[PDB]
Amino acid sequence: VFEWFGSNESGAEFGTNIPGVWGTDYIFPDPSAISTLIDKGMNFFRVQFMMERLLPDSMTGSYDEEYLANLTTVIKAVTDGGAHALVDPHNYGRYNGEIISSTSDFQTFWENLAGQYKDNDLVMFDTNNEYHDMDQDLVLNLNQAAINGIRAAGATSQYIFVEGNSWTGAWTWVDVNDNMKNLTDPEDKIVYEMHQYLDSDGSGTSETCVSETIGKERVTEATQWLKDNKKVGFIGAYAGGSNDVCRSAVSGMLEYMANNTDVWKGASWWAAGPWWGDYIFSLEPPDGTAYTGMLDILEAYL
Ligand SMILES: OC[C@H]1O[C@@H](O[C@H]2[C@H](O)[C@@H](O)[C@H](O[C@H]3[C@H](O)[C@@H](O)[C@H](O[C@H]4[C@H](O)[C@@H](O)[C@H](O)O[C@@H]4CO)O[C@@H]3CO)O[C@@H]2CO)[C@H](O)[C@@H](O)[C@@H]1O
Ligand SMILES: *[C@@H]1O[C@H](CO)[C@@H](O)[C@H](O)[C@H]1NC(C)=O
Repeated sequence: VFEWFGSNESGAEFGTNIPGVWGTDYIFPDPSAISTLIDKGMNFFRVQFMMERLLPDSMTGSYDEEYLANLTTVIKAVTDGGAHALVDPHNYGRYNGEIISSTSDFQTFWENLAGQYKDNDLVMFDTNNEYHDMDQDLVLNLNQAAINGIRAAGATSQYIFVEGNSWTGAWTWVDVNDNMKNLTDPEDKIVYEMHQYLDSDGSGTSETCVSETIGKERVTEATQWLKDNKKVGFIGAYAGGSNDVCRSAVSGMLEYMANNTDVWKGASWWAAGPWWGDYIFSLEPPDGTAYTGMLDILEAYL
């Protein structure tokens, strides 16, 4: 049904201590859990990392090469298995607590990072996770700078996932992100990535979904925005509690998207990863709540 369909793999961005230490503060996704999701039919994994850990001096400085290697190990595990890996600096438009306002340093950051993966045609690049509370022109230029840096590295074959303001929410998209339609790419492989949760405030922090139909309701206008501006999109992060109302909401959002695959290239569940424990949305096999409680709904699209 969709071009791409799978899961986020979180953990490398975990914890409050920055840089912090592996095994205590954060961890990398587990290739064998990723293999199990691939065996279920998922062809897409969006792998979270923290910029401050990849780059402990400055945005344009030296890598922590052990952290980079680890990120690369997960990417090779995804791509070796034939799936696309979407590389997600999980940073909210910010670096070291401050809004990234230097388009130039951002462009440089993305040219270096894309340089690491330019030859892996199964890799995809997400410009940044959930920009918010920042100037809308800056968000536009930040995304263009990423595109420009990526292609300047010679990463010319890979799709580039761009995110908007208001936490790239689908439900607020037309209200704030209209200028994002002006992004250009010499290769023409821009995907508009939006997120959508189904609890009352859209924060994705409660199991309760507002209603059976709230998912469809929250992506309708964005769907129409994509059509009217002749772009394609993707739901990079979405979830609902393992309960009957949420199951219908999730089910119904995916069904509506499946009726509009001219614009929706697919979706990724928030989230899998080895340290979610009893997280309400965990899709980590063998016993994540979403893994046992929701996966059947997602398999209709696999
Ligand atoms: O650090 C070691 C310690 O970690 C505990 O695991 C914690 C993590 O420390 C913490 O980083 C992690 O934070 C999650 C948070 O719970 C989610 O609500 C949030 O999900 C957001 C997401 O970040 C947005 O971008 C997305 O789109 O919206 C979602 C939905 O709100 O994601 C962050 C991860 O980025 O939470 C873990 C708690 O479960 C371990 O439990 C502990 O044992 C370890 O010692
Ligand atoms: C990289 O992974 C290894 C485990 O394979 C670990 O010992 C190391 O601490 C990891 N991350 C970093 C930043 O070193």
